Parts: sequence; C-alpha cells; structure tokens
Amino acid sequence: NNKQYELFMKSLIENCKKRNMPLQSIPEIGNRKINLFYLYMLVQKFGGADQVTRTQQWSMVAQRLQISDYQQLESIYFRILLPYERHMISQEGIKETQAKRI
Repeated sequence: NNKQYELFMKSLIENCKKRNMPLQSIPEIGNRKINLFYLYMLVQKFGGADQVTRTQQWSMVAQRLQISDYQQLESIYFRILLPYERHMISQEGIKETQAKRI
C-alpha cells in the first residue's frame, strides 16, 4: 500500500494546482509526508469540513496526526483538497469515483 499515496495524491494535487496552490507547499504536519486522506478519513464522521472544522470530531482528526491544531485541519481538508474529500463520500457523481461498483 505504498503506492496508495501517489493515487489519492494525484487527486489532491490536481486540486491544489486547480485551487491556485492553496498552500504553496505541503503543510507537512507531524514529522514527515502528509497523511491527508488519513486524518481526513476520520473527518468522515462529519463529511463536511466546514462542519467538522469547528466541532469535536475534529479533535479526532486534529489529534490523530499529532497536530492538535483544528485550524491546520481544515487547512488539510479545505486548504489542500476540500472538494475531493467532500466529494468521495456523498456520491461524487456515482459515475467517476465509485461509479456504482463498476
């Protein structure tokens, strides 16, 4: 699962580059390569950053990547790949990501 990164990564990148580089550099929070989809996989509890970015569930994300900075979290969620994260949860078009099993 060492490639799993380059996979979801390419997705996020297309966003950072399409969102006008909302970072200008990966906010490498923790002590190594970012684990966006990781702490993000936890935000799922809410599904919508803007809702989780100011709640308790955030403590889960924020406190999972040893950052304890809920603000950096939505920086992750929103400032790196808001759309993507909030995309592959509700449906994402059920014709691109999940594509109804396919």
